[PDB]
Amino acid sequence: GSRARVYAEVNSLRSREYWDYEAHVPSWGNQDDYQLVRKLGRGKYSEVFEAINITNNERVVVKILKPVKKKKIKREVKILENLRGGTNIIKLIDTVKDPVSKTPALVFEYINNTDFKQLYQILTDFDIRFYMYELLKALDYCHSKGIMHRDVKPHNVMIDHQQKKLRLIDWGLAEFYHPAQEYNVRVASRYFKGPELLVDYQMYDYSLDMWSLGCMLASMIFRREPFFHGQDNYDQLVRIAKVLGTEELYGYLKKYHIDLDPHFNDILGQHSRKRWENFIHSENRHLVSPEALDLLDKLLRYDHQQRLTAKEAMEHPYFYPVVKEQS
Ligand SMILES: O=C(O)c1cccc(Nc2nc(-c3ccccn3)cs2)c1
Repeated sequence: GSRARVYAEVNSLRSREYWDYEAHVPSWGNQDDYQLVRKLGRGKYSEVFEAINITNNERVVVKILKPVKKKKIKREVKILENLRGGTNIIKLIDTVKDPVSKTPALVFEYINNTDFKQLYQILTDFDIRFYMYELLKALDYCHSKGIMHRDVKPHNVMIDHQQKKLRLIDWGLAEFYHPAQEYNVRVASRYFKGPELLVDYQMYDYSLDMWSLGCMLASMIFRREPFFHGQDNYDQLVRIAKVLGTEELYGYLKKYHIDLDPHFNDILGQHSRKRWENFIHSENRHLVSPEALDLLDKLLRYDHQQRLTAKEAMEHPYFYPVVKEQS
């Protein structure tokens, strides 16, 4: 099998009510206190709006949930409650319903969103270190709380570049980690899916989020966004193997006794592992250092067990300038 190296038993060590989200009974407040101002986004099971709480003039985000998804609603709510006060996790202010339809909605703190496509082309070296450190705080926190985000990607990493604030949003795909549990591999954005997902390995853990974080780090320091740009899930793995190497992929599969879908045999080809320095050029050289490449190499590994944990990543020398500045 496989287990997480950290936080493996933390849900089993807590009360059942902590993780048994199907049994959770939210307290649903009144959505009539909120005035919707503008639509911010739409997903397949939700839409997000800027809103004002008319009772106190607070600006918030309201996420209106398509109500058919009862179990998934309880999951997201219970996870957000468990994460209350976590560093750099979006703050759930309240759980409300339209008092007539009973359609549920989540109310979050407002954050200014600096558009990531534009931001990621103008970050400094220190900015990347700073924001990656802030994102790692959120991931170490949720992992320590027994929760995998499973959808880490630029859209879900809200950065207010004016106030130097970061929030990890959209916990709708998040799940509780339980050792030996088999999880659905249909999670994360294509470009941020770990190799484990792409090879249909269900016994994954928090380390999935560390792959996604590694993909974000690579895109920031190299300026290629997304870094691994597959055309479909099959091609996604080919794009990874063209960097990490094919023999290296096969060694990972062997270690975990992973069966490979035979459609891959026609498309993977044969590829040597590439040096990370191959991605440096005049446009990104100022963002790349030996310590950035060492960190990245320890995140973007096939072997999920061998990837750095969020805490190990935070402790890496790449972040020393950040820690020193916040002291
Ligand atoms: O699902 C969630 O947890 C969640 C929580 C908060 C925000 C969002 N989603 C979005 N927020 C924006 C945004 C916010 C402020 C200014 C401009 N855009 C665009 S999409 C989703």
